[PDB]
Amino acid sequence: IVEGSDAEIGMSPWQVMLFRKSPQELLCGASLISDRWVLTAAHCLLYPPWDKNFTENDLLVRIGKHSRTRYERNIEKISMLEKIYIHPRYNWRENLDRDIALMKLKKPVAFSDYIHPVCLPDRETAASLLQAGYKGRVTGWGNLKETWTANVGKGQPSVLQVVNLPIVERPVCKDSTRIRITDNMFCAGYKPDEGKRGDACEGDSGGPFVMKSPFNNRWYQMGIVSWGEGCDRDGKYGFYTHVFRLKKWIQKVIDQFG
Amino acid sequence: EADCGLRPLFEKKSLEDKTERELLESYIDG
Ligand SMILES: N=C(N)NCCC[C@@H]1NC(=O)Cc2cccn2C(=O)CN(Cc2ccco2)Cc2ccccc2CSC[C@@H](C(N)=O)NC1=O
Ligand SMILES: *[C@@H]1O[C@H](CO)[C@@H](O)[C@H](O)[C@H]1NC(C)=O
Ligand code: NA
Repeated sequence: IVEGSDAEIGMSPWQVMLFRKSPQELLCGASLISDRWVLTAAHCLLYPPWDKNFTENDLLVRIGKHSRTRYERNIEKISMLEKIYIHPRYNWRENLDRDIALMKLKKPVAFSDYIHPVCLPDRETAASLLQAGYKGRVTGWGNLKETWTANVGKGQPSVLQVVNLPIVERPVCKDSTRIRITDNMFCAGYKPDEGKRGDACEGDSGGPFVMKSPFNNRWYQMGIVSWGEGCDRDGKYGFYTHVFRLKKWIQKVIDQFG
Repeated sequence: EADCGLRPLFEKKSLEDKTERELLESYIDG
């Protein structure tokens, strides 16, 4: 997360870390949507251009964490994965259309102060909250800036980072990039003339874009960190998987295999 | 489940995080 700030303890209890088992390596963000289901970006599991092709047994997740690296006994929880489900029409070739995957935990996780699920949105919440200029929240332990320097390298954070960013008009999204974007992703970020900044960055992939409903005070996951051209560049925007538009796929899978 | 999206250490204790107000402001302010 670029230009974000330290999260408060338990600010984002649905936050999930995705690791490669061996060698041990933080791969991506993700989120807890129930006691046994975790949502993430498809590209975190499958991305031919970069030779990524992970399956259930290559991975584990960590739930309830605050600190990026320190072990947090009696707070964080570790789980293995029973199965991995990538959206059948995920398009990595052209435009990362349908960049979404589900991960079933081998064993249910126990809720706590530090581990709690996020709501997926219904039609109304999505229609109400997903409007240009309305802000959501992105969270992750990815890099603090796009380019490497001597001061902790590319900059990696001690604690979970948080930033709020406004949803952007689709014309502005579409004009910002040569890529053929689809209704299955939206983009968010300040415009150049707005003089705030912020973005997801490398390693935030797969983590949640959340909004708090003023109707029922509940947090909803509207987006999945998907792709971008570097991080925090003027006139560029982060793209996010449109969770609501893919809810039927989400639900069918949770039904047929849960 | 039916308890989704209410954080033990915030909503459930009637406590606000330091930046949630920014989101609410974005919903109202032109
Ligand atoms: N700032 C963000 N919120 N996120 C970006 C983090 C930072 C961002 N990284 C990702 O998005 C990584 C990723 C996972 C899976 C794909 N995918 C890519 O880079 C894929 N392409 C090509 C592409 C676009 C749509 C479909 O494939 C991203 C891209 C798009 C337009 C023009 C250039 C690029 C590559 S920009 C340099 C590149 C890198 N050499 O690391 N990526 C980044 O800088
Ligand atoms: C990824 O790995 C599995 C074998 O574990 C293989 O069946 C699948 O086709 C691979 N996908 C590729 C190369 O796109
Ligand atoms: Na930008």
